[PDB]
Amino acid sequence: LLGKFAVKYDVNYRFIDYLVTLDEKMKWLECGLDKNDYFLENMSIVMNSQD
Amino acid sequence: FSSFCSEIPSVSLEAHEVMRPDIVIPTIDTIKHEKIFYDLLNSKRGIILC
Amino acid sequence: QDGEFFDPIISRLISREFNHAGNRVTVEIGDHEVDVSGDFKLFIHSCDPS
Amino acid sequence: SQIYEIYYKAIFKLVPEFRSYTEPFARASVHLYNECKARYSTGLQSHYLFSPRELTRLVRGVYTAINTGPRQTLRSLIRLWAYEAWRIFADRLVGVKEKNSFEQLLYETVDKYLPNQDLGNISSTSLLFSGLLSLDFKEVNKTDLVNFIEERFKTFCDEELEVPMVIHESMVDHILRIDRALKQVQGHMMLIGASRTGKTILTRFVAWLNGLKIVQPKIHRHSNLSDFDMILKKAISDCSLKESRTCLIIDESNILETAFLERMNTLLANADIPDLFQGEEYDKLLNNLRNKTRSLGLLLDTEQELYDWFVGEIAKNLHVVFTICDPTNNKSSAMISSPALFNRCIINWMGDWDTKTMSQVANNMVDVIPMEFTDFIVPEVNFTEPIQTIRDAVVNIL
Ligand SMILES: Nc1ncnc2c1ncn2[C@@H]1O[C@H](COP(=O)(O)OP(=O)(O)NP(=O)(O)O)[C@@H](O)[C@H]1O
Repeated sequence: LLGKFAVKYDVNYRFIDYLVTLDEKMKWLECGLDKNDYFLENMSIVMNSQD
Repeated sequence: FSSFCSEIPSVSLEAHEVMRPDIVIPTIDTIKHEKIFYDLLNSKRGIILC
Repeated sequence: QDGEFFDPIISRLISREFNHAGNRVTVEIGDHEVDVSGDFKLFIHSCDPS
Repeated sequence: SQIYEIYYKAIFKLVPEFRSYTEPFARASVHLYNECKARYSTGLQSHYLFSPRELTRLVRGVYTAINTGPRQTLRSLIRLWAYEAWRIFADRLVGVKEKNSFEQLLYETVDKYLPNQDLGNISSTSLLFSGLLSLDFKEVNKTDLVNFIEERFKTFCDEELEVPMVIHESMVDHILRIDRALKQVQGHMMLIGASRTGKTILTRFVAWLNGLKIVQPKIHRHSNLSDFDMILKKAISDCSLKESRTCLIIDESNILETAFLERMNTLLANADIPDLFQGEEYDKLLNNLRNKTRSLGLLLDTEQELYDWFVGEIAKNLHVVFTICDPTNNKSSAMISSPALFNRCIINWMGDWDTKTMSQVANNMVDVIPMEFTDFIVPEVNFTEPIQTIRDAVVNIL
């Protein structure tokens, strides 16, 4: 969709690396969070965004 | 003694009286219905309207 | 702890609705208006996807 | 036709010139009622139900609109009729073809009964143009409406609770519908909007516009019937004794039990709840009624007269608005089939965003301009808007 209409996106993109701090990643995993990219993607969505 | 039917009262209510929720425009069925209610109620038998 | 079951007293709290004052911030819950802190956070949590 | 011929004969005292036309409006009204009841059936939608109430609403709506309205010609009356016809009957209709089916029926009805060629386009737009901002409920200019609404919506967004909001034509049509509805003597509305559609907040907007007291029932899993009674109880007292003119907003979140269903099956349908004020509580109310009545300059002999005044007060000054999302589930469908609901509720069908208004929302949110560079490609390939900017591209992608 970003291609069909003309808008550039980073061809190499990963949600985690983009929106999470090392410290954040480190801090979450400290609290007992699971190893997964998934559970990191999730923990980001919960924490990183509350409106 | 005679048998006659469907004689109804004429109603004329003012415009501002048209918005009263408790109102009825008498029709043949109104009277017929009101009357069988009464008859049933004078027999002390009960009514259920569905 | 049980999101499975949820009662609307929190509804005013889910949707962000608050009556603002000079200093205080109040949110109606049930029959009483309680003051919100802002150091306050909420997490609803459930177990079964059913 | 006989019943409502009497009704029109009563409301047309305000337009004696058109007195001759009592039957053909009554006939046209009953005709429409019949055809509608025939074309749209419960097999398509659960909420297509037509009763004499629809005929009742149609006369009532017309009565107030004539009374409050400007000097009428025959065109004036029959278009007004067609407006109320639209709102009472077709506004509940989903999709398009069915609303078009109704327009066709309306044209047919007018032709069959009242043949004036002075009419314009009688389609749902081109008619309603229902005056609120203009003080008497006439037709309006439509440019003035959108502006009036928008400035009064800016005001309302700032002055009352701040949930950031957006405007669209879609909003405007339903606003006129909600207001006209809250203007009608004994009447209530239910908005079928899906969810997040902004139907509750719109109700609140009109409530704020016409200065109606808003009441949203406060309840939960542990909430009792005694509890909902007191809300209704107190709400009715204010609607009568203090002349508060309140709008009661029920959401489908609010119901943890059906008990909420029924006590209002009453309040909507007839104009009172008999059980609600009872025991000594009845005598207390009665005392107050005598006082308020006498303060209005009317000394009412009997008790039933007081109570008849009281009930009439609940009728004209208490409005209820339901907002429901998915009519399809059993929880909301219990609300739905329930007749006293659907037949004294004006059913207004909103739905998921219109995919056009989706752009109006999107564009109005990206109004702030962080947007950079150039479009390497003015779009060359391939509904939001004619697409020029990166802005348009983004709302189209989204
Ligand atoms: N124009 C709008 N701009 C932005 N958000 C909107 C708009 N309209 C609706 N919303 C969203 O939907 C809500 C509007 O409130 P509300 O009217 O209660 O929605 P609703 O359609 O009534 N849902 P419901 O309680 O089932 O009736 C807010 O939480 C917003 O997130």
